[PDB]
Amino acid sequence: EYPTVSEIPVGEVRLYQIADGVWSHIATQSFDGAVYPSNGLIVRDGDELLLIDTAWGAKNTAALLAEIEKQIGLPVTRAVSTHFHDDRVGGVDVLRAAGVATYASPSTRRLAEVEGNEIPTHSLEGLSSSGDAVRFGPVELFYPGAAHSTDNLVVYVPSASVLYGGCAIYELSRTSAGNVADADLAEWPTSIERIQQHYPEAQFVIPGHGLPGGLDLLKHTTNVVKAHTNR
Ligand SMILES: O=C(O)c1nccn1C1CCC1
Ligand SMILES: [Zn+2]
Ligand SMILES: [Zn+2]
Ligand SMILES: [Zn+2]
Repeated sequence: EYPTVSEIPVGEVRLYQIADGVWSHIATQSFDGAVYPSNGLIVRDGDELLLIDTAWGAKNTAALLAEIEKQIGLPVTRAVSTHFHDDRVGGVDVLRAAGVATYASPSTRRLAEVEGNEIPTHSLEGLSSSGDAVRFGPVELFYPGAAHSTDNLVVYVPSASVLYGGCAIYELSRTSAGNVADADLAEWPTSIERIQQHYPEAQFVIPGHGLPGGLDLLKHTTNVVKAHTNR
């Protein structure tokens, strides 16, 4: 089964193989008095690995690299952070020191610098307008518009029909909004509609935090965001 928040100690990282050459990575972090799970993605790219998002902190991200070496044994050569918050760029310095080329959109890099978060080194061009898509090796990167943050990207793995929604997509067990301080609530449903229209074939949808599902996670997130909008 998919590992849940209460069975991962803070500091440990679990890997979940979704398909040949596609994994999620799952870590936990304590925030504001609670413990949260957090997901990212690993995609095999020939003899190398592409990493999507850190494991939420330098300590977790070091453990992430250790678990990848243990369970996969291929080198992580590039990493993409899907927005500027610490569950996505926290650990970029660890990755850079290990020889990983770290990437984010110019928007994410700008917002990380303002916030004082770690800044991925390389820039992802071609993603500044809502609906923009670019290929990045074995994945497609998609900017759906502002949602959880103004810079959030989603990631699609065509070989496996895996859609990583990042923090713009909520797991089912989350029925209230949570951290929307940086969100565009007015645009978030429209941005989710763009995801649906661009990846209607997705079979395996991974939220930023918690259990994967199908495309029903998009409807779920829209429902939850609209309820927050109305209260
Ligand atoms: O909503 C998120 O994407 C997130 N990431 C880290 C922490 N959070 C919030 C705060 C309650 C869940
Ligand atoms: Zn965030
Ligand atoms: Zn998050
Ligand atoms: Zn729901």
